[PDB]
Amino acid sequence: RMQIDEQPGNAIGAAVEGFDHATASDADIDALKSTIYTKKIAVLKGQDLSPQQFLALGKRLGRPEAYYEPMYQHPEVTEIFVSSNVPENGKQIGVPKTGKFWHADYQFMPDPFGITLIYPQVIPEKNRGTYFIDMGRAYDRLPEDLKKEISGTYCRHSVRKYFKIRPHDVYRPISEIIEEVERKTPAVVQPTTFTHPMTGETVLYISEGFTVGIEDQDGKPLDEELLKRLFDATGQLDESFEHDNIHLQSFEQGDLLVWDNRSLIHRARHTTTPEPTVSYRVTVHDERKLHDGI
Amino acid sequence: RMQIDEQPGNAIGAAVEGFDHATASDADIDALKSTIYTKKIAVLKGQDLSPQQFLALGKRLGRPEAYYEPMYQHPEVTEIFVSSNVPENGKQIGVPKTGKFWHADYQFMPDPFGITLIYPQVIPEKNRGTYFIDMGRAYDRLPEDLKKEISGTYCRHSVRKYFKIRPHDVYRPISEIIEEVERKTPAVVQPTTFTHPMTGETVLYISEGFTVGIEDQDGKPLDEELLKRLFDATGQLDESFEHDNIHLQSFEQGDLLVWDNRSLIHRARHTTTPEPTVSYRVTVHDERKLHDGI
Ligand SMILES: C[C@H](CC(=O)O)N[C@H](O)C(=O)O
Ligand SMILES: C[C@H](CC(=O)O)N[C@H](O)C(=O)O
Ligand SMILES: [Fe+2]
Ligand SMILES: [Fe+2]
Repeated sequence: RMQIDEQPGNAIGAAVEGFDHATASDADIDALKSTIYTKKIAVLKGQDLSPQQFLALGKRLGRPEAYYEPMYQHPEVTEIFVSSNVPENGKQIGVPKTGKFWHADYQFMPDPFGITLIYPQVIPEKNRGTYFIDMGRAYDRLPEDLKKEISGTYCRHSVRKYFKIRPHDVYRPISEIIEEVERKTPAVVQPTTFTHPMTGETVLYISEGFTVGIEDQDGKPLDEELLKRLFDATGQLDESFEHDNIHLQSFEQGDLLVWDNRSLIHRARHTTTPEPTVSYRVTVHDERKLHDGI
Repeated sequence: RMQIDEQPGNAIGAAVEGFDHATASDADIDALKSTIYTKKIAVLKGQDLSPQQFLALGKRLGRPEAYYEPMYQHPEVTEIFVSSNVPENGKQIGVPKTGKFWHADYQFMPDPFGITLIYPQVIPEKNRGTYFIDMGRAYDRLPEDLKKEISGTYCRHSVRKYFKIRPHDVYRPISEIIEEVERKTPAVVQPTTFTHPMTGETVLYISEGFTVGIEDQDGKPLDEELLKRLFDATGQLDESFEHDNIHLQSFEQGDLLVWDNRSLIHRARHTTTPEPTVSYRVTVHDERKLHDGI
């Protein structure tokens, strides 16, 4: 039966032993969620699930949403997003090498979900794991002059930099794809900071991957140097990943990571050698919107 | 033996009967070239050539250059550019539906060639042919206030709007392809008008497909409205193709079109129904650069 072992103090993370999604109680689920919101990353140990079972687990936490671009979808379970460089029967399943940039999931969408679940299937032996930054904690550690500068500002977020070419795009003019991206997923505006609706923390909601501009309360665009200074101060421009804000989360076979997609940004690791790597993802809406202004 | 029948007066075009590239004399070649430079489009009749023979024909006119992106190249004759929606043994040969925008060939490159050759292989029965505008004649017919406005200006030309996605681009982030385009083929600058080095005509060297900006002699960028007014006045924004400058060039099996790639812009026709369409192209440098300032 479910036992949660939280990292001590303000250290990030929690290990969850004995969890079985099909027989966990309501109270088990609420406590797991409480751990996600407070410790940001919960690592479920010893999970051996089929794709259908992984979805059922995610459904225990909230309402799953399928990724809007179908080439990412698992062929049997639409709601599973697949990152994979391992062909199955010669077919490309999902998309290779996803998320190799700092971001929060669906940050470029009007209605981001609160919880992301990763179930690694094939794990590389070398550059293994995912980097994370707690942007609530990163906000708190900002120089107080930077905190005042971004007071009352809004940021615009867009998928335009990392949108991946799809198979049916081959031979099409590049400008036609760029236009389609801007039509289907126009840039969305959020307050630069917001109150986490479960914990009350102030979250700095920006990422190098998706945040493309910042403006003041009157709508006046601000020099993008302000964004670059915020990326720099929070650790997102440190290509050595030694910055104090950066947490490297590793995992072993059977681990399943569940994390706070409001508070955290993350980034896949780049591998210097070609290794098989397959991960399944489910993304779920919980009982509140991203912040209570949505 | 070669007989050239020129359209009368200032009407565009010439029919060339009895031409065989392997036994044509030097004088035949010089006269064909003279017809290209003065009548802009020469239609060689009754040509039945293999890919190797088509290249040899082009070599009679000048130095062929292979297209810089290899996916366009014929699998046996590298110097042949292939536009095709007809698979050969299940393989895509060349690129489907090329050139569906106003342009001059290689206008986005530092050193454009003077002569383009098209050898249609599979010809649609419906929307057949290629549109052309003589930009020397289009310059002459400009309102004289527009002629003064563009005096001494330079234009920048770029492939960035119609660069076609390549097979190995699938699953790559769109921004990485955009960056590669700007690195390999940065925008090139030309005088807005130049003197045709064979005929002495003044050519207005712009196209809706490739011309992305205009600036004065001091390098000061000008409102892009000036380019839009030049496109409008020369017939490039008329989506009905009824404008006085536009010439529709049709062809039948065995026709081979050779044209003045300094003076002319052109545009493939859009088909409303899916029909097989295959064309081979060779592009050749003649005895002068695009203009004598290169
Ligand atoms: C662009 C990214 C996919 C990718 O990196 O290929 N989407 C995010 O994963 C998301 O859920 O917001
Ligand atoms: C972009 C275009 C190819 C295409 O339309 O796919 N290149 C031109 O044909 C040229 O030779 O300048
Ligand atoms: Fe992600
Ligand atoms: Fe062309």
